[PDB]
Amino acid sequence: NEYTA
Amino acid sequence: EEARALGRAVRMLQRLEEQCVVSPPSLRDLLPRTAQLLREVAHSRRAGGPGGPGGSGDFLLIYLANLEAKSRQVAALLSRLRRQLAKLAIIFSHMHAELHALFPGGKYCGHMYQLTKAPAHTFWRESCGARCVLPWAEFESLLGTCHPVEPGCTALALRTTIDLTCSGHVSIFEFDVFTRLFQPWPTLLKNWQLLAVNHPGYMAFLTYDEVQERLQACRDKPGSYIFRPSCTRLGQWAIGYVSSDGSILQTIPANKPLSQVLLEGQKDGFYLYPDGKTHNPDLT
Ligand SMILES: [Ca+2]
Repeated sequence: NEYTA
Repeated sequence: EEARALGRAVRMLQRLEEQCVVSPPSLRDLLPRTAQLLREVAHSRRAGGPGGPGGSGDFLLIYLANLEAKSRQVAALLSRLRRQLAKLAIIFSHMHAELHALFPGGKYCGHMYQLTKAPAHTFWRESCGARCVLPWAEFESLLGTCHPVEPGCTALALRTTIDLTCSGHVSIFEFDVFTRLFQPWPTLLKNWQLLAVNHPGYMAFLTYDEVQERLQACRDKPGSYIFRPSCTRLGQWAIGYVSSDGSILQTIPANKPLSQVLLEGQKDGFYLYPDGKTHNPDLT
């Protein structure tokens, strides 16, 4: 899954 | 008894895998991974750690009976269905992680396992000794030496938070995850009550895709945010939020108390409207 800063 | 149990669990997981013909957590991925780990356990048990209640054998008796009940639930199910299957995927994700934490490679390490937070580590080994698992009722009373919870709805909400595998028993791994999520230790239950009982932004047992979906309801309200435990980095939080342009993003923050992270994000104008609601609670 895409977790961003 | 134990080798029979392991054989039964592996067969149930093979049945499910065959009956299950997406993004994490995914049963299709987790079923064969768990069955492979169980096989590794079985080989290792036929050649152990400190004996008695709460040891390796006790852990497996409990774990395998729960894994059967959960596997029966999945079988019985193959919008409501989508939710029931996402909740069970999270539960299997947690069962798989707990067994990987305590029997990596099939080889028991619950008597050596070390918690992430030092004060919580000390509490577990001083209170529980070499044990890797306790029934809820005994855990509640042991935790109560340090951090007592009010019996009733509050204690039951705590149970639901801590018990990742929904097994009724607390392993040292679950306690590791709980004390990371709700650090710092000296105020553990006050942190938990403020964040997981009283805060509108807290969601329990949701996947990444379920928060993506839920926050679409607030996409015209930049600043809206929810937080829930990560399913792939257990012990860490995942914060979903609506950015200035209406896009739904999710971030895993720095290893620090969630309260500090939420306070900073409020002050910076990013986490303003918990679950899109008008009132942000004060966390000071
Ligand atoms: Ca459990």
